[PDB]
Amino acid sequence: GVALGATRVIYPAGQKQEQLAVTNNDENSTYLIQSWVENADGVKDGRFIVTPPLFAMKGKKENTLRILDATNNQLPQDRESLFWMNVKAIPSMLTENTLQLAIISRIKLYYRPAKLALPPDQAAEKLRFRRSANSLTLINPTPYYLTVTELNENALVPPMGESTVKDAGSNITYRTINDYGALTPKMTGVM
Amino acid sequence: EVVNAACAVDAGSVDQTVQLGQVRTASLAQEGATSSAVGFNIQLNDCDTNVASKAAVAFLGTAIDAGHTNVLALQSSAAGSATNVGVQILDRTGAALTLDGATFSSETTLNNGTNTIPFQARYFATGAATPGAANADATFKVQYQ
Repeated sequence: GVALGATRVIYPAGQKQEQLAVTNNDENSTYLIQSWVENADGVKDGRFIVTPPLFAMKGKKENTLRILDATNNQLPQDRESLFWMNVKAIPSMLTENTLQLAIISRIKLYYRPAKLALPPDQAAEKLRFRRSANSLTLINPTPYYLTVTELNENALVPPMGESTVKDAGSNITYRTINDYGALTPKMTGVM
Repeated sequence: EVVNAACAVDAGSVDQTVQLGQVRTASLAQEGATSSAVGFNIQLNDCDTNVASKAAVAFLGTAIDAGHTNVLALQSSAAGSATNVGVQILDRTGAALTLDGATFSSETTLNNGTNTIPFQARYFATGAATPGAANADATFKVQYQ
């Protein structure tokens, strides 16, 4: 099977390109790898260009995809902007009667402006909460897309936005997945 | 500070394939008839168990017809394929899975030192089955948190 080198990709504005590794751990097989970017609405609007859009992997190898900013600088420059990287691995081989399977790895592609005020190290620590009888509202005052998980459903709270999740209790804890697809320490919710 | 990498996905066979066995057409006589189900495991390897467990997965595929959207169309043959039969994918519990972007949580287990998810596949009758090659395709989609 083939995997990507990351769970997410941060694209700093001004950067000409970014790399993303693709690895076929199997030496006895061949895949066709077709990858493309979509926007927050899953529409392939071509704001970001992936090369190569389509290429073959035969056996134990590692290829590198290149993601190029072609937004013409028209994305918001005050806050992150969400996109999706989609890399589709398609097997290629015959005995009859089988289910053939292709795999899609879909990861977040964050367009991050420059000269941002709040360092990314300390963004999660700003998460605020608003309980409502049967619904908890998470408030994210940061220009960063906050990814809340182990919140006691998960939540992706957009920058300068909010996000609501549906006999719940009182005290609340959470943590987040940082730029390194890794987990921040646990934190206590604040109203 | 090192970034987490995504999982390498596998599906039993190395050709991402699943043997559905013969199609006993006399046993697929009418709509709703079903073959016995063959199990297969999807494996998420070489990734933090947190990334795998946290991920959300689904199955995509073209339905056999507008009438049965949770059943896969058969891959069409040159000689012609079986008719009024499709492939259906079930969860660990024999329940059939939809075939749209309707994603759900992976529920991976560190069974076999690696994060694996069980599934099943069977034939679903749509009318009287008629002999024919009965291959089928489907995209598994893994979306990462």
